[PDB]
Amino acid sequence: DRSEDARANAELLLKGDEQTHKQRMDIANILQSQRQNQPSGSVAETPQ
Amino acid sequence: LSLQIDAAKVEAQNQLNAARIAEIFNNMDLSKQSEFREFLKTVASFQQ
Repeated sequence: DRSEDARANAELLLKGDEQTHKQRMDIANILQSQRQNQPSGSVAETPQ
Repeated sequence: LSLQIDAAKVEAQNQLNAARIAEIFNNMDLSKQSEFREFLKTVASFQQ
């Protein structure tokens, strides 16, 4: 149990590294589309 | 003569009892010693 629990600690740590990068990539594209929407919709109109 | 041979039989039983005590208690020490290996096996799993 404790051997597999030890392996599980490493997998939780790997998800910790992954979830940080997921927060960096997702937020970057939300903000990039948010700034570009306003000049685009100033030409005529567009939704985000 | 008859009292001497009766007391000799009783003395022989204390020798046979002493023979069992040395053997049986040795195995009883080893019973506890082998149990400590199982205790140490539990502690090593926790620290992992």
